Amino acid sequence: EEKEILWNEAKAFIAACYQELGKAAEVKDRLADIKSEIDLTGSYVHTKEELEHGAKMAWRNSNRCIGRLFWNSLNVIDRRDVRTKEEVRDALFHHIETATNNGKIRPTITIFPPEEKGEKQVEIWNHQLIRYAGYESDGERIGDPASCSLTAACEELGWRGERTDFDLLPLIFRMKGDEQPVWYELPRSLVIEVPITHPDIEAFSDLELKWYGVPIISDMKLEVGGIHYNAAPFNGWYMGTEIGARNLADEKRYDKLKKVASVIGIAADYNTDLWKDQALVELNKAVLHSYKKQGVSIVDHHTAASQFKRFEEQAEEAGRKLTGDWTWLIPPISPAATHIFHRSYDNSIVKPNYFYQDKPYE
Amino acid sequence: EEKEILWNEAKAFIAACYQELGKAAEVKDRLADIKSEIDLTGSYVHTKEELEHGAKMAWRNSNRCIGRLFWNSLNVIDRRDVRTKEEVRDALFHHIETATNNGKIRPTITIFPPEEKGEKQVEIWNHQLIRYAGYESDGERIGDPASCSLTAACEELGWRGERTDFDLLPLIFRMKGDEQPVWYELPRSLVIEVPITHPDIEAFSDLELKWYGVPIISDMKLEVGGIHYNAAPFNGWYMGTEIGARNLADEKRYDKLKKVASVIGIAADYNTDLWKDQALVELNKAVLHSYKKQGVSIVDHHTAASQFKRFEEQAEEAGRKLTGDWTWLIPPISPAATHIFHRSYDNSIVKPNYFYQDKPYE
Ligand code: HEM
Ligand code: HEM
Ligand SMILES: Cc1cc(N)nc(COC[C@H]2C[C@H](OCc3cc(C)cc(N)n3)CN2)c1
Ligand SMILES: Cc1cc(N)nc(COC[C@H]2C[C@H](OCc3cc(C)cc(N)n3)CN2)c1
Ligand SMILES: C[C@H](O)[C@H](O)[C@H]1CNc2nc(N)[nH]c(=O)c2N1
Ligand SMILES: C[C@H](O)[C@H](O)[C@H]1CNc2nc(N)[nH]c(=O)c2N1
Ligand SMILES: [Cl-]
Ligand SMILES: [Cl-]
Repeated sequence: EEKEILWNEAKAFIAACYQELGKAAEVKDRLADIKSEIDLTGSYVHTKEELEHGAKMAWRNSNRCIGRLFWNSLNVIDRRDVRTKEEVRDALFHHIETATNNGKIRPTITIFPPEEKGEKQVEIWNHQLIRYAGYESDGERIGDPASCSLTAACEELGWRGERTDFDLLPLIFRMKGDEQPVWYELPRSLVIEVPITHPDIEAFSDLELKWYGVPIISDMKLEVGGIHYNAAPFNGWYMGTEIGARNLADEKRYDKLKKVASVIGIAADYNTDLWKDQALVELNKAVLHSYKKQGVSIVDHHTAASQFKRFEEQAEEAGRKLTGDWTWLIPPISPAATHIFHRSYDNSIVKPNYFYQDKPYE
Repeated sequence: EEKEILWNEAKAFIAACYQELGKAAEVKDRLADIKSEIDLTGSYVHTKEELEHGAKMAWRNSNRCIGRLFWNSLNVIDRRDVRTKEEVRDALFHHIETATNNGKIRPTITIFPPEEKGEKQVEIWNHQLIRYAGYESDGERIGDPASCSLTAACEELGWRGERTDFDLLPLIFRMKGDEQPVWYELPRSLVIEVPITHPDIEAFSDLELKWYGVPIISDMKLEVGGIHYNAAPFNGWYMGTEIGARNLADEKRYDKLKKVASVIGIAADYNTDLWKDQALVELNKAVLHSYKKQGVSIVDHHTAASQFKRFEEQAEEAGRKLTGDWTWLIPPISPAATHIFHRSYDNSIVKPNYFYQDKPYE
């Protein structure tokens, strides 16, 4: 069954991929080559070109992503050659540096060797390559609660955080053949952070908020033509609301709205005053202003939705069905001010695509 | 087939209804009575009690409604006795007066005779009993664009609006046996309106915005045990965002955000300034403040979502499955500040319920 699922996915992917690359004539022999290779080895190896275009198709098919307009300019780094943990570590350091690009963020994915018998070659433990630790003992919360279980897993392995609200977690990953993962402290010189200030309200700096420049998702599996690349971290630049309306605002995250309300000089006592909505807007203005001021790439939700409209139009003119998850595409502030809110989207899953996978801790 | 669909829906409704009313023992004979009545007459008549509880169940099952906590206190007016257009008109006038209740709004439904062969007895043309006219000729828009087709239909029948941005449309409905509907001007003494002012910003009154107090939906069919009440207008009180984030804000409605931005003293030039979001928040604060000041019932989206949480909890403790449409339940401003955003809902349709129907114009 496994080999048959593989062969079928291979067939579908090579046809579509080569059609898109104007290489439709080469499909026949490539398929024959693949079929033999699966018969002999139980799997098949992608060409550099197939892998790069597959990663791009995968982004293009990501129903929950509003930023898909730029799918075709994904920078794809092929690291199927890595065999040692030092090479894995160095590749992750490199991804951070080249994606950050002194603040002019390059959307990038680094692809590591794929699973074999469902057997991972490299198993990355981080949810994002750069993320803040979280702690909770005796009712006092420190840092990012979303990171508590990973943080506890790191500390069990001998890492220790300074217990600020913004401890950078170490890179942590396991190699095939090792029972324990290894971890490495992130060099601070590699990580850009932005302090949050407000364009008009001087007191906003009193909150001492900051966030990291580059979200680099490292817990999803890239699937391309039946090959499962479980370790393939990828990044874009942030949309402001991700930081302002969620990471810093959610009660189960940094929960900053009451403190924001206070520094902007409004009461946080009456639902009818819409103080949460107002705090949310000023916090989100501050996030966008701060990233721009530091020259770190970011996009606001209005501009992002306009870009996505163009993605829709581009899909139609290429004759490709559009897929999307309306529940994720609408921004969490003023959703009805975007065109997304007022239409519907087909939530069908199309491959290549990125998929969630189980984490080893948890 | 029709009689069989009817009988099946009757069976399901009477069982559930009587179970809820502690009258489970009476189900057997009531059903037998109904079965005979369908055999003879092709239909059946609800008791006062069945009709009232059915209307309430229908509200309870309305997946898109965040206000369902108060389902059991719906005020049900039984007007199955009406036969003349004067009686219809007077019943609609009465609904407006009693639902308005000098601003302390009573959630109310008036139920008119139901369809027979799919043949309506009373066909109401209004989408809401109280709504503003809309005009467009030579690129200048006046009033509410959502009302353009109905407005043109009224004027074709000899009504003429003053062409302010807030002309009250007349009541317009057709009786079985008449080819043309009739219309009646709304007595202004019956219609409460609220001028929109802002709690802090004096200049807000310069926009000369207002809205009507009571939304009374009159274009949906109430279905109860296979009986189709096509004419059964119902109302609640507004949630502020309906007025502030949609009716007054949507580009295809009153489109007021640029004017709001200007009176609140912010530029409307850069997406990154989040001027639309900020204008939306101040406009929504003004709407809530204005209704409260005038003593007209209204609810903000935070309070409304808290009430809905209780509706969920009440459903679970009664052993009733909960249904909902997440896409309508989240408010259009700060949705992620409500619990609704962070859970999912089963969108199954359960009857009794309210359903959209085709309009005669359009
Ligand atoms: C270039 C800038 C980018 C922006 C502004 C952007 C924006 C977003 C946003 C706002 C979300 C919703 C996230 C959430 O609410 O947690 C999202 C989800 C997603 N994006 Fe993008 N994105 C970008 C680039 C990329 C790239 C390069 C990829 C992959 C190659 C990608 C794949 C995805 C995926 C898979 C999700 C869903 C994640 C999940 O299920 O948790 N995006 N994106
Ligand atoms: C008492 C105060 C009430 C509040 C605050 C309230 C709130 C709302 C809101 C915000 C919506 C979404 C509307 C939209 O976006 O256009 C809605 C939809 C709805 N409500 Fe309620 N509601 C209330 C009372 C009622 C009552 C009394 C009924 C019926 C007996 C009802 C039945 C519905 C229905 C059927 C919809 C869906 C309408 C559609 O599909 O267009 N509601 N409600
Ligand atoms: C590449 C990228 C760019 C950008 N601007 N933003 C993102 C946001 O992705 C962040 C990730 C973190 C949470 O993951 C939650 C999650 C959990 C589970 C179990 C499944 C799933 N699909 N997603 C939500 N999306 C990713
Ligand atoms: C009873 C009630 C109370 C309250 N606070 N708000 C409401 C809002 O209902 C207003 C109505 C007007 C639009 O109707 C649109 C519509 C169109 C169509 C074709 C189907 C459908 N279900 N709904 C959206 N909901 C109703
Ligand atoms: C159907 C389409 O997604 C459309 O934008 C919906 C979305 N959610 C909504 N939610 C509410 N409350 N009211 C609406 O009119 C809509 N419109
Ligand atoms: C799944 C559940 O509805 C949950 O609240 C979703 C809704 N929409 C979302 N949209 C985005 N962009 N990000 C999220 O994490 C979520 N969470
Ligand atoms: Cl994030
Ligand atoms: Cl309305």
